[PDB]
Amino acid sequence: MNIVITGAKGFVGKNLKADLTSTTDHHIFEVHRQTKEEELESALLKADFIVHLAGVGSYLDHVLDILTRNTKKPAILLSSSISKLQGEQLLREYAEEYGNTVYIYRWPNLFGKWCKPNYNSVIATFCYKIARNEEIQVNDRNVELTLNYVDDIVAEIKRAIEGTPTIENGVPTVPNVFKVTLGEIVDLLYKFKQSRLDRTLPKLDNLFEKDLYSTYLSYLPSTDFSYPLLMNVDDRGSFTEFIKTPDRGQVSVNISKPGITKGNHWHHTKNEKFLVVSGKGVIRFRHVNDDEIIEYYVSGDKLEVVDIPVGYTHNIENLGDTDMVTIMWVNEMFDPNQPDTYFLEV
Amino acid sequence: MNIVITGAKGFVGKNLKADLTSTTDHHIFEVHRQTKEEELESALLKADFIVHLAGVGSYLDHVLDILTRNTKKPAILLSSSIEQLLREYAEEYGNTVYIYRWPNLFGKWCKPNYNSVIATFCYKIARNEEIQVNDRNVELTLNYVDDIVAEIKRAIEGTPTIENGVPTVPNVFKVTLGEIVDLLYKFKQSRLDRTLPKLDNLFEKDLYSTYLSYLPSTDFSYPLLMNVDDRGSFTEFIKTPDRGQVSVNISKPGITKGNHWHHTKNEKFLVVSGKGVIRFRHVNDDEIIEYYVSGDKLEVVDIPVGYTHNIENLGDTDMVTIMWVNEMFDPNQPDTYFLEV
Ligand SMILES: C=C(C)c1ccccc(=O)c1O
Ligand SMILES: C=C(C)c1ccccc(=O)c1O
Ligand SMILES: [Zn+2]
Ligand SMILES: [Zn+2]
Repeated sequence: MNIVITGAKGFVGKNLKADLTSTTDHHIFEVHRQTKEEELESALLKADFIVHLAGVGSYLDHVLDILTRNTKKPAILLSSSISKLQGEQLLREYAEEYGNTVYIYRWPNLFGKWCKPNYNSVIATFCYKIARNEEIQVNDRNVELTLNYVDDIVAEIKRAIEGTPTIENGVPTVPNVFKVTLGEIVDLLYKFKQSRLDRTLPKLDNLFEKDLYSTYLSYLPSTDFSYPLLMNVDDRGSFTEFIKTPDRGQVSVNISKPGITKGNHWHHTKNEKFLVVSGKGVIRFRHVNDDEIIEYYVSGDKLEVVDIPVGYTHNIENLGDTDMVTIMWVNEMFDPNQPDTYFLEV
Repeated sequence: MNIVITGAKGFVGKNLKADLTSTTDHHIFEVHRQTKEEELESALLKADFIVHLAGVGSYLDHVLDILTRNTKKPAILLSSSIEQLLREYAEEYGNTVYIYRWPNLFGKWCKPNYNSVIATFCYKIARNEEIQVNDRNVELTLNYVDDIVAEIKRAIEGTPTIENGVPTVPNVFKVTLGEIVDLLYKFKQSRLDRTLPKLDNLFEKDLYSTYLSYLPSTDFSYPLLMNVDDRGSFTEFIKTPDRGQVSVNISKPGITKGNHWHHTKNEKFLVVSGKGVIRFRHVNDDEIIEYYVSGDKLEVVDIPVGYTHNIENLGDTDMVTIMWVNEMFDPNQPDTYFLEV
């Protein structure tokens, strides 16, 4: 199928173009302000489907006029919004005079990667500014925004292309509409930034937050994709926290130099998992009231997880000639009021 | 203080004993069935606080009778469940008596195939043994041993938890057998699917730690699946529906991996052993951005959407990278496109 995308260099166009050329065999005719009038016409008259992303307005009228001479009666997709609605009745009359299926959508504000900041998306501007430690302006935190993520826009458009749009009360409607306050948005973005300092992760079964997180990351300066962890270092090795959550535990990285033993503690309720990913050694266990010592000989050649059960004192020792690197998951963030850690030599 | 724990070899006793000797300077007098009558009496008459764990009955009456001759009028703590007489004792001899009404209890060090159905389920389930559930809808009322211990320590210091004028251990749980069993089978099945329990659910958190204490000594570890080839390996470690997934990538010397991008999926790389480079290119651009990283200096590299990226080992040894991804792999939305940086 020959698919024309007008406004193809825009936020949505670029997203759609990349997707269609990645996931279909359709011939994409990009139209934009560098297109010559000849190639606009040529493309329109060959078209099977027209995805119109530029405004309603004189440009569209011109595109529509050319399409009256396209003998295949290609379907046309556009959005009438800008919160005002323009041109709708005229476009229904066009569809009915010339036959073309015309899908009029009423897209709300949009967000996602590749949207130009300091232009006409407030979320692009907040992401851009916040990632660059630039001051933002929030007149009122309680303003509600109605939003669609670009992936859903793209997917709804693809569904229309293959003849199965999403209809609601007799109107094409992209799903996964989000209704959120500015204050909730801004708070999430500042949270994403602060997480490089506190190691926390977003809540990724919240669809809006998930979408916004990926969006925010696309605005990072090229020089800013990495960030330092805090390596607590001494002549025994190091210990470095990587990620913390309130509900799925915390992962850290322990490193022990040759000949080094660490640990010799137990808890009542706190528990861990060790996974040795480089080097070799031994994890030892003893029941607080017993003398039986249980040893697990482990190494990065064979990845196995060792649960650290409660009520056992345990230590970990490097038995090789290189650094021994262990990933260490713990069931809960450290709480100064309930450290739940007791020193006892295995 | 001199603190007597009757029934000290029991489930609660052993828990309490280990805690008190770990977090206080108090002199603990364990009494139990190996205590001689002389040592019972001696200990009781010296006592400042009596934590009675053997429950009500002729044994307790005998303990109470001895304590009428303890000049210091020590406080006494017990649980009446399985009363008026004990209120009358307190009022005749002066001693502060805390009557609790503990429901069923669970936690580590409880003897299985005995008096605790949760101990039995943990024990059995960890050993791949058949369990009996007559009715899944039976509701159990429960306290975790840590809360029992803590409430007792609070009473020792003179500040118990009172409700409707009765000592009550908090964090009472009300749960069906079916919910308990389903969580335990889940904990086991997680060794196969890499998932983690929901640890801001207090009961599930407590139960998870409890379950782990029942693992056979030979069963503390479990294999991960190392997808291995001549380039290295890739091994999933942990998966969650809400905080992403962590895996371990290993590349041999000279090896490049990746050269893909996503729309919405994203990752974090953390090189913990060896050294190399993580590369990035915007899908519509030619600018290649490179991050030179190694295990000598732990830094996280976010993998942002809309950039194709690869990772290459530039050293002598295996290059070990921990890789967090924002979502479990979904066959209907793999959201991964091959593109050479
Ligand atoms: C709980 C931590 C941070 C830790 C760290 C290093 C080595 C052995 C341990 O058992 C351990 O618990
Ligand atoms: C998403 C995974 C599993 C992965 C694994 C190895 C190397 C490089 C990658 O970019 C990567 O995405
Ligand atoms: Zn530990
Ligand atoms: Zn990747």
